[PDB]
Amino acid sequence: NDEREYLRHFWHPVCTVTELEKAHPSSLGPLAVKLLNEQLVVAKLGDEYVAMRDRCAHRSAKLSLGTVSGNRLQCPYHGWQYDTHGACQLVPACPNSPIPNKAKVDRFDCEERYGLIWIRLDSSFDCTEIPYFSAANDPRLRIVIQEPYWWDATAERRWENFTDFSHFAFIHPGTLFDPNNAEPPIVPMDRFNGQFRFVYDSFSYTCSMPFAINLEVSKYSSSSLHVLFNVSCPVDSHTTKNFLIFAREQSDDSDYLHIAFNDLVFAEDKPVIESQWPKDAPADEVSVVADKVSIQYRKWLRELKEAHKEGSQAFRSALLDPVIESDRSY
Amino acid sequence: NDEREYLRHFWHPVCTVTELEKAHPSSLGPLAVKLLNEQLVVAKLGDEYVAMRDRCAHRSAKLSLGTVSGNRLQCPYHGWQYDTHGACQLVPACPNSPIPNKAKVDRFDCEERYGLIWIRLDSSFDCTEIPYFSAANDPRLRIVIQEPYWWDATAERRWENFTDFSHFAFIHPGTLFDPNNAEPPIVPMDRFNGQFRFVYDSFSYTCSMPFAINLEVSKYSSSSLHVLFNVSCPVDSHTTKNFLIFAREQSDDSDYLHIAFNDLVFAEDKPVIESQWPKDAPADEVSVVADKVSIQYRKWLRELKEAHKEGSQAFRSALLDPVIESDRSY
Amino acid sequence: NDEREYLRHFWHPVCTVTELEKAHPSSLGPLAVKLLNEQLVVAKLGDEYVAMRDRCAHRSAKLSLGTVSGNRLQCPYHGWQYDTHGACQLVPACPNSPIPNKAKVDRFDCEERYGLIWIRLDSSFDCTEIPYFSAANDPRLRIVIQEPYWWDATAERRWENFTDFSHFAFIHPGTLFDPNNAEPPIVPMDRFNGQFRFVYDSFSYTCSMPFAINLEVSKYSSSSLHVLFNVSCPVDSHTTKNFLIFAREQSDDSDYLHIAFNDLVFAEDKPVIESQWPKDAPADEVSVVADKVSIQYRKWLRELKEAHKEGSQAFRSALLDPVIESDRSY
Amino acid sequence: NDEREYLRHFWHPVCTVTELEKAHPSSLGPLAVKLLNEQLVVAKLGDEYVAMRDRCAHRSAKLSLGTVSGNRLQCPYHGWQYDTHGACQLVPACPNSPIPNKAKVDRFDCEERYGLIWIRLDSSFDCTEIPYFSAANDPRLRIVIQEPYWWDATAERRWENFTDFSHFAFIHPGTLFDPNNAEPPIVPMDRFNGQFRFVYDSFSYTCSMPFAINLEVSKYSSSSLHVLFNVSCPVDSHTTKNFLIFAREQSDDSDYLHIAFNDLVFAEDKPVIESQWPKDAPADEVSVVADKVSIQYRKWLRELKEAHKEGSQAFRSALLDPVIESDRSY
Amino acid sequence: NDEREYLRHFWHPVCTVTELEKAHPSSLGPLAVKLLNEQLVVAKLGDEYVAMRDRCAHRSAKLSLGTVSGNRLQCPYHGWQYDTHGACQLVPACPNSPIPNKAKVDRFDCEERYGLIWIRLDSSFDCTEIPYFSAANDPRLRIVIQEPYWWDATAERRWENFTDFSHFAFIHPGTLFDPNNAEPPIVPMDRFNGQFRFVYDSFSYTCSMPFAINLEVSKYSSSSLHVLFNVSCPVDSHTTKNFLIFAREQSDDSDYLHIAFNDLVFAEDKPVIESQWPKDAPADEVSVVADKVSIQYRKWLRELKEAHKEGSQAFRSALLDPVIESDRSY
Amino acid sequence: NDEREYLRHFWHPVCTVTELEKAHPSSLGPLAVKLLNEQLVVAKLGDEYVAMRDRCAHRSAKLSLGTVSGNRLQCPYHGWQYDTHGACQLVPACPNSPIPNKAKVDRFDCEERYGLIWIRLDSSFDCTEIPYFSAANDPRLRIVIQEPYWWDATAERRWENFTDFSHFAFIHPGTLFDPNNAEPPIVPMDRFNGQFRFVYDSFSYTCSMPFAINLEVSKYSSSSLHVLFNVSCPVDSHTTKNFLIFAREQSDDSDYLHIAFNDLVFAEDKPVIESQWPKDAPADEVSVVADKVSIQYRKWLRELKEAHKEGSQAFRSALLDPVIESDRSY
Ligand code: FES
Ligand code: FES
Ligand code: FES
Ligand code: FES
Ligand code: FES
Ligand code: FES
Ligand SMILES: [Fe+3]
Ligand SMILES: [Fe+3]
Ligand SMILES: [Fe+3]
Ligand SMILES: [Fe+3]
Ligand SMILES: [Fe+3]
Ligand SMILES: [Fe+3]
Repeated sequence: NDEREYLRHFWHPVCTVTELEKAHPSSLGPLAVKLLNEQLVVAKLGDEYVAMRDRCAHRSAKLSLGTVSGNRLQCPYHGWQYDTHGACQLVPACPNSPIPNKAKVDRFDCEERYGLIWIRLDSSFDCTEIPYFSAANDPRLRIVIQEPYWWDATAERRWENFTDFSHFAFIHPGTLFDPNNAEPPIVPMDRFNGQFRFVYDSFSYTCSMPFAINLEVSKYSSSSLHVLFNVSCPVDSHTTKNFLIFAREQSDDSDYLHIAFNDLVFAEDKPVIESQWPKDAPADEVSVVADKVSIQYRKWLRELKEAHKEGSQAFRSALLDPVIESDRSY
Repeated sequence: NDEREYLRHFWHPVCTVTELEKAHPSSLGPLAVKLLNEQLVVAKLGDEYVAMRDRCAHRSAKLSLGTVSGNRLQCPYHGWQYDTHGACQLVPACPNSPIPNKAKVDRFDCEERYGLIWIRLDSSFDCTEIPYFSAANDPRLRIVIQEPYWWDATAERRWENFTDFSHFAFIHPGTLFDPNNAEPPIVPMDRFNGQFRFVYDSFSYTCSMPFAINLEVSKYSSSSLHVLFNVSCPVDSHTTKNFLIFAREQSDDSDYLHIAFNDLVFAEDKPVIESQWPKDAPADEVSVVADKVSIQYRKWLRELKEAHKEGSQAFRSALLDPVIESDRSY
Repeated sequence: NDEREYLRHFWHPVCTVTELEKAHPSSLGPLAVKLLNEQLVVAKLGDEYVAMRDRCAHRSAKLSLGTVSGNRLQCPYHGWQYDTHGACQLVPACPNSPIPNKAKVDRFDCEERYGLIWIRLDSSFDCTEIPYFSAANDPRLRIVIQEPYWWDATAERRWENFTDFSHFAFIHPGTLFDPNNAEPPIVPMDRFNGQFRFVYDSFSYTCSMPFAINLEVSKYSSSSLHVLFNVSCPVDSHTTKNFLIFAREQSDDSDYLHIAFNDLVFAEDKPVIESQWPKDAPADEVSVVADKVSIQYRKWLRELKEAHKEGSQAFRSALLDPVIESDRSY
Repeated sequence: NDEREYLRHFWHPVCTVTELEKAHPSSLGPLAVKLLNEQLVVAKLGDEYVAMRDRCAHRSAKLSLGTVSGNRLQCPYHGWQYDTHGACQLVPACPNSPIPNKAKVDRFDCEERYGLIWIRLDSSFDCTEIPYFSAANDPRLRIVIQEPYWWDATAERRWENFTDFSHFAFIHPGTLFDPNNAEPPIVPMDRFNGQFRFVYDSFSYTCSMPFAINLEVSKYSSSSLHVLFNVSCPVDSHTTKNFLIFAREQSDDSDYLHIAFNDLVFAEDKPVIESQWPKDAPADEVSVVADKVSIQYRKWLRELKEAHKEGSQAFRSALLDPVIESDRSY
Repeated sequence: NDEREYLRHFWHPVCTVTELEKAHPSSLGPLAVKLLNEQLVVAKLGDEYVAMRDRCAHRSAKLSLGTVSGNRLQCPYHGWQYDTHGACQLVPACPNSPIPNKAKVDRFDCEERYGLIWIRLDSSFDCTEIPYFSAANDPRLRIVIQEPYWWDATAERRWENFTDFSHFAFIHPGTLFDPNNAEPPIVPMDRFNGQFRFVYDSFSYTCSMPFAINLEVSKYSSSSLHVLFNVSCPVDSHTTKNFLIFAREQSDDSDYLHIAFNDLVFAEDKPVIESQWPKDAPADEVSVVADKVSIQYRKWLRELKEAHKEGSQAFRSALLDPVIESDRSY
Repeated sequence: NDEREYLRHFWHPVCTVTELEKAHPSSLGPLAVKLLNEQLVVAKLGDEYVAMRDRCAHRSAKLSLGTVSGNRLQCPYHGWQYDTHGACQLVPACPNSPIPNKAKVDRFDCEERYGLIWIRLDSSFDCTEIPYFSAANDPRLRIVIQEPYWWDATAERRWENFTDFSHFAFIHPGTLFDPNNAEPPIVPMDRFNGQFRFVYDSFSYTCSMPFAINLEVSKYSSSSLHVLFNVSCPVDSHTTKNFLIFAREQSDDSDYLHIAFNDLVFAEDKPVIESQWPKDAPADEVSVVADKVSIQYRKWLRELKEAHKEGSQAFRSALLDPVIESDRSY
């Protein structure tokens, strides 16, 4: 718990826009979501996506069992109506009395981007941004947002799985493995603008810390751009709700050709990653040199955790200071 | 936790007589029941309903898997037989040896009333009685005992739901909400003989503390008496087993007209009440003036809990001293 | 928790050889097993059955999801290969670097006997042996290994059920209760070589402490030998995986006549034993003279628990010193 | 198919009044029922129970999915309203046009008696009555109507099972088999008023043809009257919906003592009777002298089948002519 | 069967393009579908959508269990490869022998349009076209293809339900009914170009015979165009697979607002339509004047059925001859 | 239908001996089985396995719900006892009366062989014998009888699947397909003693007509003998109960290595074979030269079916006359 408090300062995806619209016949929510073990409710009130604690101030019913009408989220129990700022603006039982100052629920940063809904629980450091997806607003590329997928594994373990190449021959032998490319090198890794940047051989990674990966592939078999954008919502201490968006230049083929392939890859990873125990990586794990990405990831996470304890300035420097290993200029 | 110790001093219903008779083909029980997280067993031993701890003194098997033999409860494992006082009177393997002095299980005050079985776990204060049901022994009324219904909510939250009128428009708009009588005002509430008494003008409540509600309705659409008796068994920290008995003066219609209607009402309340979290109301809940019944209820429970810590005489005064604010003469 | 640590010094069955061979198409395992709440993996590497902690040293994946490859157990994630001593001998991603000294997993004693796989978690006292089954090596007898049966009950409670005669009239009245022979006397019990030995007149028990029972019956209905070997794996604090092997001299009949009878007896015991609570017998249980076997059993277990605290030679003495009550010579 | 047409002339129970009142929240129905493979709908219109073909004349929707509205059954599709004679009296889409003469559905005899709803599909022979239940109107007796029980067996096979004593030692050895009274003799059987009447010494049968059995027991264990009334609804060619009403003079005990016993007896019979094949008894079945009751039953049924072909007065004579074997006077 | 043969001459939708692409990871099919009780397989071979009988010529395995590679559908059993014309072009067991002339399966007209796959089983009359959807290629309108929905009702009964207004007050009271528009008139109906054309008050219907409905609504509440395109696949004698495509001018709102509404309407219709029995409308159904659309629909279907028996010219005239009742010119 | 009458003249396996012993706790049966749509019962009566029609002569209950008593099969309903010839020898209700002459049920030739129970429904031609299994009574071979496996396919289609090599690349590419030995040629096939005999160079088939296959493999990868014996029970027109027995010379490996492999092979075949439709091969199937085994099999079955219509001597010649085309000397 206290060991995860620094994560409240980042933007995390909690649902797709589609999920929010499908939740109830109004198409406006509400939708219950869970983020860092906090129970939240999401709704569209007018033009705004709003996120509140899923707990009415009156008698603690779940607002996610209520109703969106226009610019209000109405509690299902005694009909208190909450506005976009989390403030109750109608107590139907006392329509002429003034509403208690108490009658407000916590309201959090909530924004749509790339077709996902993002929530930032703590905006006090004012230095984190929604992760970078390189294919957004590139009109050469067709974009597909997959349905979210749930794993009984943590966001850290999911991230390390996605950025590891050592596992292809054993988890993905028929699907991703390459006899003639069967142990890619140790590569230089740069920190720039709160992202890890590193390239392989052609795979170009931009990883917005802590849990998002933007992978641009310049493909060998077709010579056309493919982008994978994967981000894990840390739902609680043992669970992730994971999102994949993918973009492609050659878009004459079926979206489901790629969805089925992505789903096959995830199905091969899933049971092995869910088997890792304890859920959080303990100190006794044994790294080797080929674990560079994982080793550097864990080091930066540890530094961000320390810097959060020191405060806004220290956190901003730990996240945003550049640290360059490569020949590249940014 | 220790919050609930004072509740052990009250009589709580644990099952209907019908449930006890259906439990075992003999119609005498035994039946396993749970009350304030205690595992108990109820059986008809001779002319008496008896409650014991559901745990044999010999090797801890559940007596509820056993059988009533004569006027005794026989354990299923090695056949020890327990009398109405929880004392072992036969050890089949050693029929002539003396029975160990410790060969006994705790028993508890247990009585049938109104077709329910009631248990009081702690009788040491000796000032509580079985709640009041006004329709009992009224020849003019047909009485129907419904099957128990289980909620994932506490008895306090269930009580507050049953006595609140604010929620009709939102939970019961098609079934109970009167669009010409939305808000009855604050009414005076009296404490008398360990009951809350209050009237609307016609709904007359007599609420035997802590969890029983007797509601006499002098109906408007029929000019005839209807009585609802609702009481919650606090099974554990997050569960209630709830009992509804209803009585009616005009009794030539179908029982199932009313049962179906009550069931529909409970089905409307249930998911909202079960969503309330945390399960016990914290101090941060925000009341409005329309919540008088709930406010006064919580106040009295707090007083009973503090008086229990001060001992038998303090508790008896907190429970039984009158506090009148209406002009009714009792 | 610490009350059970002394049980780690004994050999416990964890699966049948059949279960191991059925686990994976290779017939070599791996198979996940759980013993005293430890997650272990069993595999056949060459001619050896091996047992390791089910947790890779690299990134903590379960080895039980991996593959046997010759004399090695290969992790499913990045293919680290472990030898019969639990030491990693191949890191495929770094195939010529020195393997970290840390790259080892805990390896436990593991042996086949009687068609079961046995594990001893702690071999430090070097004085325990796999329990004795008298029918092994006897060409006169046909041996049948039943499928394991799981109970929600501890190994101590299961052992006391199997060696008690008092319960027949109440649990097994149609099946084992002899109405003309309804109370076998208290018999002398010998401790010899870490076994309880006692005889009823014809039932000869050799009970390898703590959880195995070898029962030799010279039957009253055939003049033929029948052996029952029952042993309970203590899977965790509330669960047993139980094994029955039986042997018989007159073997021209169907194995399933006997299997169905054993299963019927176990089904009659099961719900009563599973109801016993709390799972471990508290000090408050009330014994009678007929309970001699379980009284003496509990005494010896407590002696073994005390001696374990005192260290290796106290434990050896408590386990293996003779204590003779009968007129028999050993 | 045509072999069963004569059964349409009798009254058959189709549901309990309780089932009808529970079907729909209004307590008035409608309820879908099936009798001799006809799909019917039952409803309470005013003070009358009505039974119609469950098929609207307009577009063939099921009226059982509709609503009772005063003295009318309203179709769910376009709201045509049917009166107690099955005639449409309102076409909402054409509220002042003349209603087509075709706008009528078949209406069948429907009456409540003993707490069951009875239907007679063909009243043309005007000689059948609702079966006789002797305990009705008797203030000395407490009456209990059990929930209906469904069997995969025909009404004839169920009737022959209920009136056979030969099967007790094999189906009911623990439950009804009297080892000292193991073969009741052949008894004289009288036909009187469309009933078989026969007596065993104390068991007095009055069997209203074809499917109802009234059994009056003067018990050997109390000197008290016990009545069993069993009747089978022939739902289709292989299914029965069966009804048991029982009455007892000594009524201070639990209803559920008796219900559980009846249910245990029925559960013992059920799989054997359901196994009988083909469902209707072929001519090749081999009778013995002990089968007198079922031999005479089969003879009378065949007589009724022959007489139905001959028309109304032959059937009346076959049903109601007396045929006396005993010394009794009627 | 013979009574449905005329339907083989029309184009019927059998799946969405999305369903075909999702069926297997190739994204090319194959997909099993059923049309007029014929088992068919659909695949994308190169650029073409192809439909064949789902039955290999060799040993009658289902081609729908096989694999699409490029321009071939490979049988799962012995790998015979079929081309876009249904001809086997590779017998892997006899790669040098010539392929039997027998080695071909029936191939049917198969075309994508509007995002659905359409099949015409009989092209011999050469005068039927894929039904008309007015919103196709109108760039003012956003188009949404719903997931198909299955009903246990025939295409005729589904069509008549969709074009009836009489049922709103009873099936759709809260969702479509209008007190102040509560019985729309009898309207003129034109036959033109194989479509029924009729308008209401503003609802404009173009119904391509036999099973498609294109409804253009000029809405009262928003003054913007909404188009509903509903077509029923006659899967067999009692089943429809139904498709809804809808288009809207005001497309700033959520697609799921409309999907949820359409799904609610269908859920209200579904149980009533599925209750209609027999599945095909028999002669005894009673029409009233307000049934004009249904009456005229059944008349044209009957004429098409007669004309099919007479041949191509007669069928073409029955389908395509104009029959004008309205003031309109086409 | 009448197509299958000739199959009644052959011996078919109906269950394993293990299945019979497991059916009832006595280990003697009875066990219900179905063969060519006949409902039969098998029991061990004394030293004999007996098959009767599963239908009591008295009131048609299933004898398979009864019990073996001594050397008789006792009906569950009224306890009639049937001897090994199907004759009733005890009528409990009339123990002294003469037993009706018709109190008997049909019995059928029934024998154990190889650990299976075989039944021949029609013994009148008296020229068929139980199929040949070459490994029986060979000391060098360990024999494993697998559990039966059920397919929704006919015995003919299952036989043709088992003897076809064409399908390996497509159904079994990972498990059986040899990429260097795809096509063995047409081989000569001999008819001898009612068996098909044919050899590949090493696979030697002896196929006892109609449904049994004995395959002797002189393996290449081990230089040791492996025998597969597969036989299908034609349960009804669309179902088979299939039996696999396998024998091996090198028998120090795990039985479950082989069982798992066989099960994987059957799992690969099963959905393709079950998809073949219609269930019986019609005349429109297209054979190629590689189908010789299947072509010759169907030819011989057609001859047996025609010879059966001509009578006992014609059938005996069709079945037993030799037809040699190899140069082997028998
Ligand atoms: S709990 Fe939300 S309005 Fe009362
Ligand atoms: S545990 Fe109850 S008698 Fe032994
Ligand atoms: S977790 Fe085992 S090899 Fe990496
Ligand atoms: S189908 Fe009943 S009113 Fe139309
Ligand atoms: S059944 Fe299709 S290739 Fe043989
Ligand atoms: S039916 Fe078998 S003994 Fe009566
Ligand atoms: Fe992966
Ligand atoms: Fe309520
Ligand atoms: Fe036991
Ligand atoms: Fe019976
Ligand atoms: Fe509709
Ligand atoms: Fe195969």
